[PDB]
Amino acid sequence: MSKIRVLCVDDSALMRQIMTEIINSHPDMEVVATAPDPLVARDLIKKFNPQVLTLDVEMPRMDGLDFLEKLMRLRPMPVVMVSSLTGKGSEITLRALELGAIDFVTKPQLGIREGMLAYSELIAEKIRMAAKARLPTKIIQHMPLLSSEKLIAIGASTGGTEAIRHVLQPLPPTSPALLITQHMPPGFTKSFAERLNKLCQITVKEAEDGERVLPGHAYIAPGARHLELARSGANYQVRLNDGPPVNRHRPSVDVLFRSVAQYAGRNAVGVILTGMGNDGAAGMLELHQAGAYTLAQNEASCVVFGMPREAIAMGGVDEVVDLHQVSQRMLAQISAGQALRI
Ligand code: NA
Ligand code: NA
Repeated sequence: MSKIRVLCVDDSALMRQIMTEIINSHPDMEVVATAPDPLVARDLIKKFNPQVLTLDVEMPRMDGLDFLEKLMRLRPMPVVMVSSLTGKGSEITLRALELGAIDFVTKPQLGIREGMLAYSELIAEKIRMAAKARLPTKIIQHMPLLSSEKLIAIGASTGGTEAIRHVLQPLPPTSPALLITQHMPPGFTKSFAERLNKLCQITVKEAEDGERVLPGHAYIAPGARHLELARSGANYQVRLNDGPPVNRHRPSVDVLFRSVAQYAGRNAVGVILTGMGNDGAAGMLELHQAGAYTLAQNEASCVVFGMPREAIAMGGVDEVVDLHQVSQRMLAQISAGQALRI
């Protein structure tokens, strides 16, 4: 088929040429135009009709988030953000994801050759995804507080920051603990957790090694460690694992799902959400085999139907569900395994 038409917006002249070199070197994509700011990009989008836009967050003289707001409103298209591994970049990137950008990449040190080739392969991966991606609050009432043995595990990748936000926002304070692994670099996961916390009735935080796993709390995996459930005596604990990535994933959804299958078993509900790849598929099968009920986000609501698809294909998914029914289905399911207290 034809090459993917990419438009790159970046304030740095060197980056605009770097992106040109990277993207054009791949045979299934090409840079049809570059632009240093949102104004020049506007007319180039109309002239060259790109399929994918890469957008650097830090543009000095203007405001790129309002460009992204207007773009997603009047001409929505796949947008991949390019961010710096900084706190200011993390806040702007998450806000970009709220406005409708589907994914983002962090710039490594491109002065080192291996950082340039890793960035190159990552940029090509996001562009191929973005060309096919689908582009995208009542509090649930009368939820009883269940046993602290009850737990929900959630995994996500591309589109997962918005999917997770839609699932957590209506959760009442009596919701069981949630362990959440979202593919994300270190640092970003802290700002991610902090923004979700301000939007949620439950407490959302980045998971800390050794802390007890409490009802009404969601624990976000840190960007540089595997998040696992562990059992310290009688009580659930967070365990952060600095072991190696598994198929280039740390935190890994598979690792989380397996640890939950092991230490929670039938007292858990597993949820696999939008994202590319197969992370979570094999762990969800262990969860299923341990007696946990498992849900997978359906294709019509996924930005990328990759991770739920692979989980389904592995045979460990009980139920496919639209994103906007996930909150109710997972609460109802985990509640059904809870005997009366009264
Ligand atoms: Na090319
Ligand atoms: Na909160």
